[PDB]
Amino acid sequence: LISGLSKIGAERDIASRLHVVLPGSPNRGMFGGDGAYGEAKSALDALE
Amino acid sequence: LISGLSKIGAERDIASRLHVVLPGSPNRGMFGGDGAYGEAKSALDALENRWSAEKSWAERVSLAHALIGWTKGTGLMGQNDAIVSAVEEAGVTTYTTDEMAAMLLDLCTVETKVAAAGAPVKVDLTGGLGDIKIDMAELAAKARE
Amino acid sequence: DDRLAFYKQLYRDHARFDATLWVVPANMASYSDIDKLVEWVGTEQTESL
Amino acid sequence: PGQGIQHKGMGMEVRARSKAARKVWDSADKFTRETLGFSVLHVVRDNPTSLIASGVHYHHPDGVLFLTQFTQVAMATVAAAQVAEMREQGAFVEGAIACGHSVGEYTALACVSGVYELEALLEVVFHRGSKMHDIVPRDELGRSNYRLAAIRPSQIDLDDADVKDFVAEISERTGEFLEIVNFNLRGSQYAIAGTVAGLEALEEEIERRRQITGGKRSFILVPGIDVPFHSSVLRVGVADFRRSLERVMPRDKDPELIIGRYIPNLVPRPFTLDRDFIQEIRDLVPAEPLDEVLADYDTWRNEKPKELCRKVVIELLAWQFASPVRWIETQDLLFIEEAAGGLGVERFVEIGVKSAPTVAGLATNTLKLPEYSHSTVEVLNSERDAAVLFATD
Repeated sequence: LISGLSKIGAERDIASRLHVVLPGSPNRGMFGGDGAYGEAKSALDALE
Repeated sequence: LISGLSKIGAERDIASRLHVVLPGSPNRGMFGGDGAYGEAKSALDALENRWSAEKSWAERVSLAHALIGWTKGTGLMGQNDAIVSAVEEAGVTTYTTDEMAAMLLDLCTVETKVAAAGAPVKVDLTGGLGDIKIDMAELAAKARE
Repeated sequence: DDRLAFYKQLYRDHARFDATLWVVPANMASYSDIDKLVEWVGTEQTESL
Repeated sequence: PGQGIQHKGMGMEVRARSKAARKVWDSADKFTRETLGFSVLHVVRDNPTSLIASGVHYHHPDGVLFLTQFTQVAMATVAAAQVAEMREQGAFVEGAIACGHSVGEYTALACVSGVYELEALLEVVFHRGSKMHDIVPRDELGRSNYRLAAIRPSQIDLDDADVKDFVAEISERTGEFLEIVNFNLRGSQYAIAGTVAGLEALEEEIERRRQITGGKRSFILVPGIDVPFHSSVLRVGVADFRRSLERVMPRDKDPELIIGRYIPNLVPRPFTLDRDFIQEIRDLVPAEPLDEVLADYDTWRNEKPKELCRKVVIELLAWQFASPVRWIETQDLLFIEEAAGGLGVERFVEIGVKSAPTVAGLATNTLKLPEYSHSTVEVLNSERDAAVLFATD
């Protein structure tokens, strides 16, 4: 999705920066009870 | 694969702990030039959490985490071989396959086996490539180039 | 057989007493292989004639 | 019943239906999984080949369920679960007299008198299995110089005294070892262990004595038993097992449920705590805790009786390892007690599912030969006769 809007921006040639707010899960590793949020969103640091 | 051998162990009822050495990549985030190893193996810390979460996995499987440092093979690294000496000039250690193999067996010793039974063991087998100030944007690319 | 001959060379060198080696075709990309392999690894140790 | 008739998936149908059976199995299966790292359920459900346990490695080419460390555990749990269901339906009578053959005796006490926990029962029984494997000398191939053999004194004119005689003679003559191990049926079943040559020489004798034998009649050799146990050779390893019992069998237990109801093996006559009974034990089995109690019976103060029964019970179970199991006398004793207490209708029920036909068939043939008196008797089996047990029909 990020790549897709990157193509459009590059093809139609805009220097405008699309600001993507990455819905990170709060404070990974200090909660064991969420079961979903905590683990999945820690790779957003790898995405950065 | 871990789940599979966990079933066999549970079905055929063994309390024996299978020691799985997790081939972690050395020191994620301080290298930009690997392109593969560094990013993929950082979720092994999250995998250690799955074992620390799931309760009944303890008796079947123990997680031994090993970070495999710079290790020189001929085929893939045939470009990287020449600058092995260059990287080693930073006061850091690159390993032969026999050296790293020896490091992996030492985790398989009785002393470190029992340590894994009590709690997950994360081992840094890296030669100090972690505190490395060497810029990968140059000394890696140029090496490859 | 070029891969098969290598493990035979590797075994006949580094093998000690009590040592038994097992070589198999395997694909870690296949879930079927994983299930079938460990189903082979975990069953009996028996040979019926 | 004892070991050897155990089958794969025995009493597993009951586990799927009865709630009492599940509690017996699961409490037992959980303990075994946590402590010893294995499940009896799996072993019974599907028969494996090799198994590695905590400190031990068991391998069999056929099945582990037929290995004694397991088999005894399986048999004990199967029966204990079946009785619990019978107790839930209330079919268990308040005055029932109970007994067991070898390993079955531990289950007997477990079911009727509740002398140990479900996990406690499978401890003793498992260890008793592991104890039976290391007792006797072996070869490189695991060979034995000894074996066991099943005698039928019938088909010819021969008596129990005639069998005992002939065995005692060839025992002294050859200088080899020949022992009557089991007295099972009056004129029908007898078991004999000792030197293989002694077993062969004894086989040879009856073939000569019986005029009609062309086929080596009346003698069946036992496959799989390499130990001359229940003979004079086994008395060494009792003290360690005698302590093991006292650990798993505490002092808070029901005296009455055992007394008069329970018939030991080493002691063919019904359990009762008396100066007479304790002496009979000592005579058959000389022992330190017993000989003192006999010396001073003036300990009469009321704190003693339960404490006395608790040690006497353990003494019988610990030395059951050594002394021959008397099934003949066990059966005949029941007749003796009834006849003196009245002969009216009796029902004989065997439990443990598929093990039930055996000692019933042992009783059936026994009900025939000495018991010809024309009595109304009912032989019932948990496996076969279940419709009659629960009375549903």
